[PDB]
Amino acid sequence: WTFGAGAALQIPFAMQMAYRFNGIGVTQNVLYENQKLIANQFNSAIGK
Amino acid sequence: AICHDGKAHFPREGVFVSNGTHWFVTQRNFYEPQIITTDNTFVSGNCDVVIGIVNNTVYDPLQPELDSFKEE
Amino acid sequence: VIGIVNNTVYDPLQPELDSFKE
Ligand SMILES: *[C@@H]1O[C@H](CO[C@@H]2O[C@@H](C)[C@@H](O)[C@@H](O)[C@@H]2O)[C@@H](O[C@@H]2O[C@H](CO)[C@@H](O[C@@H]3O[C@H](CO[C@H]4O[C@H](CO)[C@@H](O)[C@H](O)[C@@H]4O)[C@@H](O)[C@H](O[C@H]4O[C@H](CO)[C@@H](O)[C@H](O)[C@@H]4O)[C@@H]3O)[C@H](O)[C@H]2NC(C)=O)[C@H](O)[C@H]1NC(C)=O
Ligand SMILES: *[C@@H]1O[C@H](CO[C@@H]2O[C@@H](C)[C@@H](O)[C@@H](O)[C@@H]2O)[C@@H](O[C@@H]2O[C@H](CO)[C@@H](O[C@@H]3O[C@H](CO)[C@@H](O)[C@H](O[C@H]4O[C@H](CO)[C@@H](O)[C@H](O)[C@@H]4O)[C@@H]3O)[C@H](O)[C@H]2NC(C)=O)[C@H](O)[C@H]1NC(C)=O
Ligand SMILES: *[C@@H]1O[C@H](CO)[C@@H](O[C@@H]2O[C@H](CO)[C@@H](O[C@@H]3O[C@H](CO)[C@@H](O)[C@H](O)[C@@H]3O)[C@H](O)[C@H]2NC(C)=O)[C@H](O)[C@H]1NC(C)=O
Ligand SMILES: *[C@@H]1O[C@H](CO)[C@@H](O[C@@H]2O[C@H](CO)[C@@H](O)[C@H](O)[C@H]2NC(C)=O)[C@H](O)[C@H]1NC(C)=O
Repeated sequence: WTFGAGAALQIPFAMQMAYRFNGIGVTQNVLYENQKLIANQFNSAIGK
Repeated sequence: AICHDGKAHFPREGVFVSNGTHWFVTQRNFYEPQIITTDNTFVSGNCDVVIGIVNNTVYDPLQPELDSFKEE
Repeated sequence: VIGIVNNTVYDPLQPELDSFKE
């Protein structure tokens, strides 16, 4: 979301998703441990 | 994350950064580096799950106090 | 800082080990 507030600041997508998980009230270790499952679920949803 | 003693460490609030030689944990919206201690981070799991984890020692604030306690 | 004021900040760890000393 940095490019919407100012200059675009790069950040790895996994870390960005960790920030988002922290946003919804879920600890980032959950994502950093289930990254494969989250990625597969997102890809499957896009295909659907 | 950070690998210290076979345990994965994650920042409580902030992000891990490196200037090229050493590692720090800093708030996301303003660069002010801090030494990675047990207070900045929380442990979760081990080192075999996280993708991209990097080893680095995690300082223990209570260790010097324990050393002094042992000494005197 | 502007407006900082002087006050003792209690450290919980110190008495816990200090009492053990005696
Ligand atoms: C908190 O208290 C401060 C006064 O006492 C200081 O803070 C407390 C918490 C203790 O740590 C105590 O040990 C500290 O000294 C207060 O601001 C303070 O302002 C005084 C000056 O009025 C500073 O005292 C310094 O003393 C040393 C040595 O003392 C001799 O020399 C001075 C020379 O001015 C004489 O006035 C004395 O009577 C002694 O003969 C001085 O070398 C020093 O001089 C210069 O350096 C200080 C640096 O701050 C300047 O403030 C001075 O004006 C001079 O330019 C001082 O006199 C004291 O250092 C200073 N402390 C701080 C943290 O700023 C402070 O307002 C209180 N509240 C806060 C900080 O929120
Ligand atoms: C990446 O960051 C690490 C960690 O240090 C960090 O950067 C420093 C520039 C400084 O801002 C630190 O506060 C900060 O945590 C760097 O590696 C460590 O830091 C310095 C080099 O930067 C070296 O160790 C010592 O660090 C002291 C604290 O900064 C510094 O004062 C020392 O300077 C020596 O010389 C001065 C002047 O004569 C003297 O006053 C000092 O007392 C001391 O003798 C010394 O540099 C080590 O590299 C690391 N030391 C640690 C962690 O304790 C690293 O340099 C930086 N990356 C690059 C490319 O510089
Ligand atoms: C961070 O540190 C850990 C542990 O030191 C690294 O794990 C690496 O894997 C093994 C297990 O301890 C260590 O020895 C290795 O043994 C295997 C099997 O005998 C052997 O094939 C290897 O050649 C190696 O000897 C290894 O020292 C250890 N350290 C490494 C690889 O640096 C982990 O990989 C480290 N991760 C990072 C990002 O540094
Ligand atoms: C907050 O305001 C006080 C005064 O109300 C400030 O202290 C000084 O007090 C004398 C009283 O004679 C005034 O003449 C000065 O104008 C005051 N200085 C200033 C900058 O206002 C004090 O500086 C302020 N301090 C804080 C917020 O810590």
